[PDB]
Amino acid sequence: MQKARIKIASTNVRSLDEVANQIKQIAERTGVRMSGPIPLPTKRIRITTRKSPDGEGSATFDRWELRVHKRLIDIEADERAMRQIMRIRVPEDVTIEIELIS
Amino acid sequence: MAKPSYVKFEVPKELAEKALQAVEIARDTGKIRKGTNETTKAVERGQAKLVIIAEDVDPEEIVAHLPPLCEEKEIPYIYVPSKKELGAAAGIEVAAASVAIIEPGKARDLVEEIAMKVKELMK
Amino acid sequence: MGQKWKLYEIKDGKVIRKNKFCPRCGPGVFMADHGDRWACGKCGYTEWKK
Amino acid sequence: MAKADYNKRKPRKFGKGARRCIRCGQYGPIIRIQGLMLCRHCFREVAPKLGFRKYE
Amino acid sequence: MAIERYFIREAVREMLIDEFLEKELRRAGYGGLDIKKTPLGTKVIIFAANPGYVIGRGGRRIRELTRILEKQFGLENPQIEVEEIKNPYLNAKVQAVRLAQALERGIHFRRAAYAALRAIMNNGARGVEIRLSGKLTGERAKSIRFYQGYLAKVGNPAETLVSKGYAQALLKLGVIGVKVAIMPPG
Amino acid sequence: FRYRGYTLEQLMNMSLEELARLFPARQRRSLKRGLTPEQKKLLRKIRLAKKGKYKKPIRTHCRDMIILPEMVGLTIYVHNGKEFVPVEIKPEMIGHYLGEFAPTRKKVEHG
RNA sequence: AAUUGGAUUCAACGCCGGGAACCUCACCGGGGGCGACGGCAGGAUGAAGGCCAGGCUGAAGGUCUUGCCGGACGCGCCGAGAGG
Repeated sequence: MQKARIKIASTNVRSLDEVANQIKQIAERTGVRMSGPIPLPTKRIRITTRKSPDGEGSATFDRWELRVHKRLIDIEADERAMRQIMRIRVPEDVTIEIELIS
Repeated sequence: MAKPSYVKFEVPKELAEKALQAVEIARDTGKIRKGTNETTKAVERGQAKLVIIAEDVDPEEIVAHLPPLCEEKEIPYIYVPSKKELGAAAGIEVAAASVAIIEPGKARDLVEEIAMKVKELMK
Repeated sequence: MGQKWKLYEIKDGKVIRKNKFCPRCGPGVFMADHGDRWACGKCGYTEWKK
Repeated sequence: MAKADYNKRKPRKFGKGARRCIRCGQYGPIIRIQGLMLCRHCFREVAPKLGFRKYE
Repeated sequence: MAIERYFIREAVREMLIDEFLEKELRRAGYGGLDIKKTPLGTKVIIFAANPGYVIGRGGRRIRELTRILEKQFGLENPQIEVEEIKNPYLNAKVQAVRLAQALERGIHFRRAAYAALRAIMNNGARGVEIRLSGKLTGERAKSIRFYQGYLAKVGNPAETLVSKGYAQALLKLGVIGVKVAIMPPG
Repeated sequence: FRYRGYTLEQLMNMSLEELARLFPARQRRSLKRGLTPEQKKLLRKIRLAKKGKYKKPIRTHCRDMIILPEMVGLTIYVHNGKEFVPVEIKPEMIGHYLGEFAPTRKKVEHG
């Protein structure tokens, strides 16, 4: 066997949790021992911008959020038990990284 | 080559078209020479089989010596009445007031027929 | 364009080449013979007379 | 006469004149370098399709 | 680079292809682009009121659209798919592009407004607005505001619920800006 | 010390490296890193003037060159932006910029 | 020499400028240079492009004197483009 890390991030809240939940449900029952889906930070990205193209009078200034959230999953299964679980549909728009070590 | 004044033998309107078209396959299968300064070398060494010479070269520098020299090499010459009529014929769609077919390629049944018919009459 | 450029001389049944052939690269490339300084023809190289 | 090519050939190693956008084609006007080189004015028009959120 | 930048790279990728295809596929009747991104061949799903223009006049346009996709991206085998929009009259961006053609054509203002309003209210629009900022064929900067039913509310759960389609309908005397804001039942 | 340096002549024979310990931080840099392909055509026209092939009156847009000991003597034509303003170069000019001596504005009174 | 331009009471003056040493840049001085597509006359009897070397250029065969290659199509205007 081979301890795999699924490191899964997404740009929006609804898309990331459904995959994290589904990954912990399908893997649960087979030849997998699975450590729980741990939430790491939101590296919230602030873009802080000038609205007005005149830059004139008072110019009201847009605050921007890009929030990118990262769930992490350790798993003890084969490379074949890994693809079976990576079958899932996945939101657009959800990055799934795989490191493989023994 | 020639002038618009040199008429030593006849070139029919049926033998000049076949020599506009046996020089066009000559460039797209084998090799062709064109531009008169490179042709004035290919009839003289003995790399040309049949010369074809357009009737508009003047100033004379490559026009006074080549009607009496080409009867001494055992090569026939044939007339096109223009540079734009030998140019389109050369292979390309741009002038060529002289040409030298080095190697017939797929013009070979047509370049042995036109070179004995002009040599029969007068070179 | 620039006419006239008939600089190759004529023998009676042969041709000969007026200009010089390069000694840096092989034959096939003629020299703009200045008398002391040789230009190149294919590309454009500063060559001196050998 | 005759001359060799030109399409500009001077130094532009770095600065603002080095940059151009991928929407309004400018040097001095804004170039947001996060792998989204556009001016500030485009940025505002484009963002709701990007997925940025107005809310503070 | 990292997690953060790549997502933005992707989204920037959406815009460069959605900007060009709108402007071309005004003959078809542009309504969207469902873009499925893979390492095999970028799969773009072009949304049209009508698929018979997008294909082209004999395969030309679908191949043309396959060929400019290779230039922008580094996926050189991008597929083309045409999905219909299921209600183009519920889509505002279709109605904006559709209205723009009609004003390009020269048909009168309130007439060209009435029909439009009437075709989408028949379709199922809780409410609809068309605004037309422009010269209005004189030389004063006045907009004309065609109004029926509910409208966009307050805040932002305003703008998400409604549809909004914008189109510059070109003329040869000036310009006229075509705004069409639809409110679907919800 | 009259004449700047050890003596005008010994700094023509020390050129590369040994001058450096004497010079400012700024003059060192532009010699040591090097100067542009217009600074290479200006080493033919100081050399046509000291000896040999028919000398041109040396003209320059060089305002980033710092004066060396070999170039002392020539009358250098530095384009102010409109026209060429002459400078007879001295040994007291070793260690200053060439764009100092020619103007960057017309010199009048303010008002 | 040019001190690029616009903005002008609130609502022009840390403003367009979320980046002026060249670049930017639109101003000035000087050297050098492309004009589509059609019509018209020209063509390969060799380049429309390149190039030593001086003579000139702040530099660039850029320009002249000067000599020449690789392989083959483009001025001048006239409608009328691209560019600003």
